Amino acid sequence: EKENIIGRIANLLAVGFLYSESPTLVDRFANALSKEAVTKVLYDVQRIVQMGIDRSEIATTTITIGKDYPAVNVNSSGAKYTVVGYLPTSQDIEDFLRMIEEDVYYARKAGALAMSIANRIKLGSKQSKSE
Amino acid sequence: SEKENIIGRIANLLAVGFLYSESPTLVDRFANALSKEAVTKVLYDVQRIVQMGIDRSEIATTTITIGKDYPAVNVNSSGAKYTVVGYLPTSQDIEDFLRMIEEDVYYARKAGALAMSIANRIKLGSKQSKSEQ
Amino acid sequence: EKENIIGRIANLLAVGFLYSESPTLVDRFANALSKEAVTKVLYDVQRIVQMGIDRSEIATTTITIGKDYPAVNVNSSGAKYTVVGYLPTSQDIEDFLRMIEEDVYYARKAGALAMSIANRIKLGSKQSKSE
Amino acid sequence: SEKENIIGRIANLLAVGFLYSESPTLVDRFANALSKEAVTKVLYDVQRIVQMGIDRSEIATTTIKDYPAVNVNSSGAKYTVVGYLPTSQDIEDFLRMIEEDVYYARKAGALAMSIANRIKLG
Amino acid sequence: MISGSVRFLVNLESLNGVESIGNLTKHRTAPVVLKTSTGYLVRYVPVISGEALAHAYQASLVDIAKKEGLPVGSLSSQYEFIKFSTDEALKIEGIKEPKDYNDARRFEVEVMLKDVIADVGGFMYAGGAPVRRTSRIKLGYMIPALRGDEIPAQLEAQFHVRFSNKPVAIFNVEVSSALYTFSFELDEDLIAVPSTFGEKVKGEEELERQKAKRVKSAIKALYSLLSGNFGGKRSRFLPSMKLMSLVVTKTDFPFMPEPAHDDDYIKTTIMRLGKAKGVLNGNLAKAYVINNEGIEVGEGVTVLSTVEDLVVKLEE
Amino acid sequence: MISGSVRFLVNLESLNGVESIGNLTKHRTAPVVLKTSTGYLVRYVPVISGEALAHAYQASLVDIAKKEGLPVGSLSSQYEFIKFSTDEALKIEGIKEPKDYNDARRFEVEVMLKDVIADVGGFMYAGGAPVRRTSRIKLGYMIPALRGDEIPAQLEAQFHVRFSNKPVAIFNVEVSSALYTFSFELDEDLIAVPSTFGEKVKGEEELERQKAKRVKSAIKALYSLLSGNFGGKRSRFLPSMKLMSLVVTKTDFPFMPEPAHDDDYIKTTIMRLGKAKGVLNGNLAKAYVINNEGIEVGEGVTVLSTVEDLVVKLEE
Amino acid sequence: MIYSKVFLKLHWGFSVVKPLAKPGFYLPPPTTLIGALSYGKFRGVDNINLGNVYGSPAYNFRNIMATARLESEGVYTEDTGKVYIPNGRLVVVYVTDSISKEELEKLCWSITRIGCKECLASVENVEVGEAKKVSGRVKTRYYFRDTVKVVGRKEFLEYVTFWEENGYIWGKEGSPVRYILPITTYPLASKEVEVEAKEAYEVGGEYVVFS
DNA sequence: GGGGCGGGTTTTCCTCGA
Repeated sequence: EKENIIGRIANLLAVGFLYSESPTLVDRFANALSKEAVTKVLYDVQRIVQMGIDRSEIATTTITIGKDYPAVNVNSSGAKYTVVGYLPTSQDIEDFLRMIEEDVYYARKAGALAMSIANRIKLGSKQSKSE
Repeated sequence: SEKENIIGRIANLLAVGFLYSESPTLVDRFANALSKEAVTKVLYDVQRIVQMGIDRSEIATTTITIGKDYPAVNVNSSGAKYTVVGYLPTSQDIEDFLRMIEEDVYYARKAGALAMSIANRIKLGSKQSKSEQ
Repeated sequence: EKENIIGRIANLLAVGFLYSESPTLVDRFANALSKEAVTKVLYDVQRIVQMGIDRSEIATTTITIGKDYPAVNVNSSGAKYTVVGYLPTSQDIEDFLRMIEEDVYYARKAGALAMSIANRIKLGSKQSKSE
Repeated sequence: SEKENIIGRIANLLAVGFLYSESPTLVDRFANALSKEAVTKVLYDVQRIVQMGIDRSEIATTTIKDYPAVNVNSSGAKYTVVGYLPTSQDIEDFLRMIEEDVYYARKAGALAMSIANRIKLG
Repeated sequence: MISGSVRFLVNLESLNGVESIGNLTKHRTAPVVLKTSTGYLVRYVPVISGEALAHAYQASLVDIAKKEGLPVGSLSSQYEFIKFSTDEALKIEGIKEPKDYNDARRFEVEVMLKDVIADVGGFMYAGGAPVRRTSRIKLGYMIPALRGDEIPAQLEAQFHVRFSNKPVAIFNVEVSSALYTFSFELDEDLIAVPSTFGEKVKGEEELERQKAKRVKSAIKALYSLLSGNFGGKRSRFLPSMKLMSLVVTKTDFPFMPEPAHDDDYIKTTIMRLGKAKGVLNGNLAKAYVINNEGIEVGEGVTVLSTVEDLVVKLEE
Repeated sequence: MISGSVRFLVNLESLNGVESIGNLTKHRTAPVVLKTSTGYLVRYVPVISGEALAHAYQASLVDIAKKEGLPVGSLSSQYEFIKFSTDEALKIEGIKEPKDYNDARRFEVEVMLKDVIADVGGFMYAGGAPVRRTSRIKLGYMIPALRGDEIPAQLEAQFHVRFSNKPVAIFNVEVSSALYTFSFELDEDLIAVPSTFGEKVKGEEELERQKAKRVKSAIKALYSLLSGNFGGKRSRFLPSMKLMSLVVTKTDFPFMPEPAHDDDYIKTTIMRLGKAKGVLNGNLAKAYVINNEGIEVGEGVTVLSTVEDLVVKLEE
Repeated sequence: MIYSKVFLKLHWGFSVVKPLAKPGFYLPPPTTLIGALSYGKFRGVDNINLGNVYGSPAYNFRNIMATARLESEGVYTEDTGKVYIPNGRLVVVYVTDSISKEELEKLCWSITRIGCKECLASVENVEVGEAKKVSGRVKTRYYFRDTVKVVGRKEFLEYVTFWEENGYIWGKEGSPVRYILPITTYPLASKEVEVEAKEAYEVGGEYVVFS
């Protein structure tokens, strides 16, 4: 369940990064040495995602990868991205903050996963444009 | 085995990062790692170097005929051209590799040894072709 | 092709021994009873060779022995040595490790060849200094 | 019969190490060995002593027909052991002989002590 | 009868020495041949002889018997088990030598009444009319198990020095650590029974009365062997023993368990006990097993926890 | 008898040394056989010899005897325990060598009325009439606990330099850290009692008079071993020691507590003590336990706090 | 003529010292094999009146034919000669007609040691049957007498001296009889030898040669 | 719009005695 929480936080960070086109929040999250820095990023990334939701540029969907998987569609600057997985719940944020209060290592783990998701999606999108 | 394929793809990532940066420092850190922290830090830093090479169009995926087409990565560094044969790791390969490291840090040494072998063979071949020309 | 791989591994061990002036890695290789010991030596010897390459004290060359043969020049402590042959490729290391996973005997064979190369070169270098 | 040549070259190494260190302890350990572990440990330790003598230029190969020899300088004494030192292949083939029969370590130890005694007497 | 197979684990031990060479004390080793894919390998493995165990058992029996008032010989009260062998030994105790063959039994009984150790341990008298008595306890050599493709035993030399203020002081001792296994046999039914044909001689009623006490003492003496009170060099090289597996069989007919050289030696001995009882028309057959290494046991066996319970059940 | 098992935790330790190679001082290492879920394995682990413990115990006994007025030998007054092995020691002390076997007892008494160390720790004289006396205190090698699959021990080398204004001074020292365990045995019922068989000899009355004081001193001498005053290189490598678990058993019959290798070795040894007292027809069996790690102990067991209380209780 | 086979598992080995330095034998003599069989019936008694002198409780089974052979590898070492073959297997063949099948089978399960006390040996399995007599050329592994001829290559033959049953009595030395052993000296093992002979009993393919 | 460049260490000692 700890890995599932970390994976859902990583999906939130990856969606926020792909939508904003800025690594700054993921950099802040992966370099955090206090609960203050982690919590500030968790707010700021959700505030970016909230704007994308209100603009209908961020939406939940299902995608067939032959069973349907939960996904998040992100439209940014005319690029379309799809992140596979769920976004964190309020309980996931609270349980993740409790994990951070024990060990800030979990912020680095979530940041490393988020950057991996974003890099793979950006590479695939650039390859399809070149073809 | 799927574990060997993951290790081989991590070794390709480390070799691409080494050839592009011209620095062994990340491979040295990876092969000497005694904790998951050191391994994960190198996996980020090498991918960050590869990301810059991708954005500059100095790192690109390609196919090469060695008579079937094999996946490869072209690397341009300091006017030298290198070609690493194989795939780069997926996000799932990084995650499964980190789980292997959480069980046994030996797999970081195995990937580092393979990465240095790939880089050494490519550097030797590139120096020989320059001496002949 | 197995003998060619073993010969290229023996050349790597001989170059590492002549450059480091230490038999310790060849001793470890020839006494190996596990893939762990063999793989550790293959890394450590290549790490020594990498330092010699960066210092330009180890270089590939050709030598006429009337056709040109591939060779490796080694400069150590003001002594000059020349090992005749190629260094192993990444594929040779991988195929050699597969041979070791079947039978650790091949590490003893490569170690015996490496020590023979190094001994012949050291004897010739001492004779020329005495003359 | 190269087996006798290998044993003779190992005995020369042990005799050089004994004359340079002025200690019989490694030859005693070699001649009393009951396992490959004890033999291999002595083969390392004697070569490590010889390596120090080489680095100090107190152990050198020479010729003395001309025969191959090893000059040893220890505590102002000069000794000359006639013969070759073992190759890496001789050590490996000798270790294979020891894995079959530890008797060959006793044979090499007896020869090494005979070489050292004859040189010390002279 | 009683039969037993026991597995031991000993670390940093030197109990049975051998002839000293120079300034070195050496351990007792034996050669074994091990099978490999390449071929065969000859390896020297430490062992412990079967005489030290007998000496320890006899000493423990003497100590137990002297507490209960059973007769003990003069030279056997001192820990010197020469026994009634030659004329000089008989002179101290005060026993007349046998006259001829026909009187031999009588002599035995007299000896059998003047020393318990000569009864259970057995004795031999050389002379014109020799008399014999086979030991009631049989012990074997202690050799570590040759299981799998690896021998779990080592042997190293340790260097020791004595300090003096006026140097003018050096010795070496061999130490080992192995996984030992040994088996033994005892026949409590033949205790206090003469072993020579003839006519009954006056004095056998005392032996009949003392049979129960002698049997109880002989059974009790096994506790010392099963607890690890054997060997020498215990003042400065006291070992560290431990019990792993133990099988003890009590029957009314000859039988022995399998050697403890394999990982599964209790199931085999239980099946063989059943098969042998089937053919030899036995009546009593009981097996007690103590297991600590978690190997397969089987069905139809009482499981104990310590060695004291085993001795209690054997005595009962 | 008094039998004890003790567990210690030591960090940054070097008390025992062996032969040196080059500029490196090595720590004693021994092979151990350990059981894991995959079978049995052989490892090399640092150890400490028991001779250092014996020397520390004998030195403390010398100090206590000198303080309490008990006689101490001339050579043993200085911390050199050659005892009476060679003829030079006999000449220095001034004791005539034994003439024949019948005189041996007399010689033993003469040795026994001059030095308490010879009485307690035993001695040997080799010659025409050899004389032997086994030590009354038995110790063993100090081995870390072989618990689980990972050995809680580590060894490394450290670098040191000597300063000089005119370079023309570099050495290495081995340092270990482990959780050691060891056991000891001491039979106080044979202190101040001659061991060689023979007739009565004048001078035994003094031994009978001094028996109580000798026993008290021998019991007191264990405080140094139980506290941690042993080993060398204490001037610059003083170790950090901390007691973790201690079991002491006082019995009138032979007994051996379980080694401190498993986490549950107090309940087992208490149950074994009870059953052994039941089966061996004993009359005294007491146990004392000191626990500081919160492991299972049992019921009806006296619990102490320090070691001085244990020493006082043993003396009383 | 009935025959019986027994399979024994040895604990550490056997030790029999030569009569008249205490060198030992390589394989047990037939006297020890007969005594081991007789132990099953004469247990507990050490001296029986043969009629003229007390010599042994074994002077009655003297006419039972017995042979034995190894099935593993061992080493002969003097340190009192001993033959170390731990965990090895021994195959013993008894051929006789004095008693019926039942008695021989019952006595076959009652073997406890071969040689001295320490040489314990468990019993794994037995077989009982009727044997047939032949005289043609056969191949055998069991040791036989010296007078038997040989057709194959003399490469794995050794000579030993054994004694008859006359030595069962104390204070008297048995007659000397030569015997040929098809054994390799180092390491210890058994090899097949082809012999013609005159009398050979087939006890299951492994022909046993007696004369 | 996803930075650039110059630096990746130099001596000195490698055990003494029973």
